[PDB]
Amino acid sequence: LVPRGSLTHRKFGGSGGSPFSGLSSIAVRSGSYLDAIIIDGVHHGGSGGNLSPTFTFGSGEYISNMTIRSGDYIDNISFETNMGRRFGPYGGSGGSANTLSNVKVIQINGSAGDYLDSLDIYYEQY
Amino acid sequence: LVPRGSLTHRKFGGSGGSPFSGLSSIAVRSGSYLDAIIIDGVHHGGSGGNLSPTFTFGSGEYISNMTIRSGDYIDNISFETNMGRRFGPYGGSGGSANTLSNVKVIQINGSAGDYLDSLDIYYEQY
Repeated sequence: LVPRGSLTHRKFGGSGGSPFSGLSSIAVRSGSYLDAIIIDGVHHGGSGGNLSPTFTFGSGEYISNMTIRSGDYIDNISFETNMGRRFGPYGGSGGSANTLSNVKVIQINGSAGDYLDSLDIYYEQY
Repeated sequence: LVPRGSLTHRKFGGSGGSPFSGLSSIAVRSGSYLDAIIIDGVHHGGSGGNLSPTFTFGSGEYISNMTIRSGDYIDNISFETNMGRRFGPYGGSGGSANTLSNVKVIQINGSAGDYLDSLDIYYEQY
């Protein structure tokens, strides 16, 4: 239901230096819903609820497992990394829980106004 | 040469708010090579060369066309958005030029030390 390899990637350059991701850090604001997600310090959403600590990924550390509870809004977020570190759960208990398992999260896009309306998570599936 | 839909995405939540990307802004430092790329204000690379202006994507604006010249390093970067805005060319003239055409760039990962060694660009191909 989309052409094969229409979501893809390509590497340019050589083998030197240390790995980094454009997805460098995450924090959220939350109550019973998600108010905001903050990606690399950039705010996405409202100023309600409570600010989490910032989770900063190490070089070669990435989200390997993620649980989102959602409906018309993001209700809860938690994740785990390949190096065993956990973030959350942050948020409340309403909505359907869905889990990404044994992945490498590449990107988090989404939409937000005063609250966190939706996330669109791009990931490799192992 | 990887399973089908092993690089994928999934949407959570509803239809409200304004779109955002985790890939929010880009600037580079450059001379004849790429010294650094700066993604959402996060520095990746060295402190040599000259700092470009920061390119900030509008809601629903994304890189649709990208030219990278590279070898063992990133030598040149330029891009265009779906809304017609251009960034670069920044860098020098050594290496092989490769173009991504009619895409939507999702993520820029890579590796860097004192210079920008490699980029790994994740994108939809239209």
